[PDB]
Amino acid sequence: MLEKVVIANRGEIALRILRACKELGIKTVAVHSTADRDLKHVLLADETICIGPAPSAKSYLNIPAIIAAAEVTGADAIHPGYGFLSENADFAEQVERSGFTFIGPTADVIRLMGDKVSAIKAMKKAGVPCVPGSDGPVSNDIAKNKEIAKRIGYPIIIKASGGMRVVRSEDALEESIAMTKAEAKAAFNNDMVYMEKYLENPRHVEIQVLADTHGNAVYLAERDCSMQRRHQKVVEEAPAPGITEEVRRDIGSRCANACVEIGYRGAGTFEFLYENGEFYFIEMNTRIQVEHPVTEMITGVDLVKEQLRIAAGLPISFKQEDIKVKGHAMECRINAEDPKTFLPSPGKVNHLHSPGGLGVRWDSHVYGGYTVPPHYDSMIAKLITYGDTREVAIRRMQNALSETIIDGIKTNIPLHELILEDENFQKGGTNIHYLEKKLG
Ligand SMILES: Nc1ncc2cc(-c3c(Cl)cccc3-c3cccnc3)c(N3C[C@@H]4[C@@H](N)[C@@H]4C3)nc2n1
Repeated sequence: MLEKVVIANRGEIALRILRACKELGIKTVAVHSTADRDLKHVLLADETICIGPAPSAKSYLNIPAIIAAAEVTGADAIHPGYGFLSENADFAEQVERSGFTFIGPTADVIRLMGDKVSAIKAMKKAGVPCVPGSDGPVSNDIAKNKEIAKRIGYPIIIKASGGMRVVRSEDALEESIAMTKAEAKAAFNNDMVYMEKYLENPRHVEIQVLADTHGNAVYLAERDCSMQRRHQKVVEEAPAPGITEEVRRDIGSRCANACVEIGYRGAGTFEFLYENGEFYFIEMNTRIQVEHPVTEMITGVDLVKEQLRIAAGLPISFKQEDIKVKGHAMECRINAEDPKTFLPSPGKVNHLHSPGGLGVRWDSHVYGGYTVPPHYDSMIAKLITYGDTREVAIRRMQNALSETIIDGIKTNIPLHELILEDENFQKGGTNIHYLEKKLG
């Protein structure tokens, strides 16, 4: 099985992985930048290796330096966490070919679900409901485009398969496609674009799944990620309000079927749009996500532990029927940023006071005297609460945040406090545009 794992990430996720590894007696190699010598997970690691200077491009995206670090320590596997190289098939390919286990799916399954039209193909095939759309790439024959666009009706949206554009009227279609195409070739190398029916007030609802090398696959309810700001999630909860065991079972089961159809491997998320009682699949994340803890709180599954087990060729430690959703969980992403302008706020944390008590979980690499660096994201902590009901999780989050002291830098804690007392948020079922409007 796995005796030594390279942690090819940083911050809170590298510590989350270290904690999992230590619990299983798996030896940890922490690959780190110059600027990340002082990370909690790095100081707690069994072996450490500087893989290059502060910029992520010459460190955490340094495919050769990480593989090299695996070769030298005689590592068995590599955990890419989230972001960086986690969705990079070329990296996954270079890992498997160099004789190590990539903790996550196989290269050909990453490429497949990385391309959104071919991903959408798979989900239609598995009986999984998708957005009314082009059902494939759209051609430059614009007569044929108007036809599909007028079938689904306006507004429509044009997305890249591997930077999207809302079209409100037929008058602005022809140009609006050729634009989106030309941006992609110059940017993402791939001129391929597809149409969907643009949903104006959807909720963002994600199903968590696990698939193993034994042919088992499970769904672990959903998360509502609707409370976001310009493509950055701010609060997450599980389960998603309004969604029943009946609907959870159905679309949950269909995501589990799909995992097997495509020979999916490890932890993964099916993202959905949710409007007017109906689910519409949009894309799939082939990795562990930031907001995994809220799912852990309501299922008592250790998603990173199962990632390690699955990667070692073990079956998932439990069966679909052993999972029951109990209570409700909230995660506030605590960022070192100005709570109104969202300008990063790096520098020394002088005093940290973590909250605690019943139903309060604190996932953070930050400690008193830790300097939040400029070179990466602004996330410093994930504050997660559990309650028997949505009300208690919210009230518990409120008390937890007013207990949280972070001196020396600004945080978005005042933002979280605003959201948690918002009457619409308390009511629940706020769509994906709510936070932007409220900040007006
Ligand atoms: N057909 C259709 N209709 C509505 C959509 C809304 C979003 C979206 C989401 Cl899910 C969250 C936050 C913002 C948006 C979004 C993106 C572009 C324009 N308007 C809203 C959206 N997104 C697709 C992809 C998510 N990871 C990011 C944003 N796709 C949509 N597709």
